[PDB]
Amino acid sequence: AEKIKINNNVFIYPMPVTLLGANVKGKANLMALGWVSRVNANPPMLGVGVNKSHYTPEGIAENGSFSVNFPYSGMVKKTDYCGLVSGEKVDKSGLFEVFYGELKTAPMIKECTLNLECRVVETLEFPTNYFFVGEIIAAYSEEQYLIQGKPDIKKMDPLLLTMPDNSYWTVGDYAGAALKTGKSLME
Amino acid sequence: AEKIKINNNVFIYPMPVTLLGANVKGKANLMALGWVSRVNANPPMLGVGVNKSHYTPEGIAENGSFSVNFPYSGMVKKTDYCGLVSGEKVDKSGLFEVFYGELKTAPMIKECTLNLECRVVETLEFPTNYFFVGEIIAAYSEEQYLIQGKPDIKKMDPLLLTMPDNSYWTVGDYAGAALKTGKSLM
Ligand SMILES: Cc1cc2nc3c(=O)[nH]c(=O)nc-3n(C[C@H](O)[C@H](O)[C@H](O)COP(=O)(O)O)c2cc1C
Ligand SMILES: Cc1cc2nc3c(=O)[nH]c(=O)nc-3n(C[C@H](O)[C@H](O)[C@H](O)COP(=O)(O)O)c2cc1C
Repeated sequence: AEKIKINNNVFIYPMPVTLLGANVKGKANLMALGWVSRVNANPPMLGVGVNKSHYTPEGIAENGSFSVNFPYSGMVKKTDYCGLVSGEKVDKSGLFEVFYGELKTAPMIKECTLNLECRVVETLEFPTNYFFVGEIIAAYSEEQYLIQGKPDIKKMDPLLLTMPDNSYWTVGDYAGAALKTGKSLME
Repeated sequence: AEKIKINNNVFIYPMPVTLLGANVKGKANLMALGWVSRVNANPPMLGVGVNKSHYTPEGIAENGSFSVNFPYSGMVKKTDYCGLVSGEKVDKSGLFEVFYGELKTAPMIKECTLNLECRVVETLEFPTNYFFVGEIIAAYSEEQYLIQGKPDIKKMDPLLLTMPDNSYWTVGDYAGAALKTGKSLM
């Protein structure tokens, strides 16, 4: 099969599905977020991609903090709703049970399986988006999501996202041991 | 029940599974990469998070270019191999069939399902990792991975990753229409 040139506007296959929390004018906001990735190993840093058109960036700029929150699959609707409406027009502070942590100002979602509380280290600006690089200063889960002290993805049952087809997916079958199977081909 | 604090070195659940391609000293190199995200809508830009201890950043730094390649699930072994061995000591240029694009500087993998050829726009440095921001200037797939010229993830069959438990996963079942199912709560 020959290689075909396609539209340059391609998204990652798949994206994760997260809820991004920020205080904006003292009130908790949440937006749906798929543009999240680790950036730095030590200290542990992630980055978050946010359109300049959204309400959320004002809050992240104000507070220098944000959270990354992982819903389970049964929260699909509330999650999607947070990616359909803006905090500019619609109060999203009441949709979830909100808790705060050490940074005081990054609102986190009680119902989410995992919450990463982040301190803005650097705000990167690109033509249509900010990418807020944050240090993970505290991480929260619950015992029922952990195996040997660490998050277990099957317990979490997180969502996945694909655009512009606009689909949600869940995690499928185990597919091998990472940093392991490749050793089979070594030396 | 109650929230409990766990260790701060937390990865995204799950990560994507990608092969990062660069020329180093005129020779193709590939590493496994889960630290990638889109960073700008228009023009299309992604960012890649790369340890300073790796061989690949030397190549991206030389060339001002790199590629992002999506293996399908049957490629797990060679993919993990690329995440274990460094081009510093082990030549990885022959592991896969390599093709180049418009830039002629960023090596892409024929066997992969989707190849993104990227021009570095901005390079950031953090204490242990570079963060290279690239513009997607060319994107390559095959008819067999496409619906109306658009990648279909089930045809692609890409790998997912979780760490530090170090598990690969594939994609599961359709779970709803994004930017749609949530319309009910309005
Ligand atoms: C599943 C999903 C993922 C999304 N991911 C992002 C993203 O990564 N970055 C972004 O800027 N917008 C993203 N959006 C769109 C925003 O969440 C949406 O416009 C939201 O209403 C912004 O909220 P706000 O105005 O209160 O900040 C996503 C939407 C959906 C439904
Ligand atoms: C599946 C998996 C994902 C990985 N993701 C990243 C990553 O996102 N960033 C990074 O710096 N290293 C990552 N690594 C580690 C590098 O891929 C690995 O150290 C590789 O051997 C580097 O090779 P190089 O020295 O030729 O660049 C990953 C490893 C595995 C197996």
